[PDB]
Amino acid sequence: LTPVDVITAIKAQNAQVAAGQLGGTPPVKGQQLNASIIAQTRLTSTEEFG
Amino acid sequence: VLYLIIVVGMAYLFVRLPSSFLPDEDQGVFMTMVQLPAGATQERTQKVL
Amino acid sequence: VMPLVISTGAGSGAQNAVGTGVMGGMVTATVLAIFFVPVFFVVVRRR
Repeated sequence: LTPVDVITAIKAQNAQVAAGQLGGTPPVKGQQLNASIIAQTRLTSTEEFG
Repeated sequence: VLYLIIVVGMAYLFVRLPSSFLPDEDQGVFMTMVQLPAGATQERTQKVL
Repeated sequence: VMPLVISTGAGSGAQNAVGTGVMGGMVTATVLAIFFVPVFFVVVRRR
């Protein structure tokens, strides 16, 4: 392994992703849900980084 | 001495008289708001409006 | 301020408040001070 690989991995699997909404605009007639979506959250504990 | 009580009634009045800052005037244009339960859709609020 | 005290048009509240607050003070300030200030003057001069 190389330090560049470590940096690439830590960049890749510790990130923030914007997904969107379920039932966004413009909608189709006959819709009744306007929830949001959560995709990925930054790591918090040291074990997760481990 | 009678004039004396003319003073004290003033205090009695000061309790009766409430306090505000600025009256509400007739501007001729007003507003109305509509708020719906969470998770609703645009069609429902459009129909209500 | 007689027209002010009786108004229903635009900006009526402010003129109503000002007119009433002034006239109510003045009606008693003109009808009672004449019969009161001589007594006050003689009392304050005696002591």
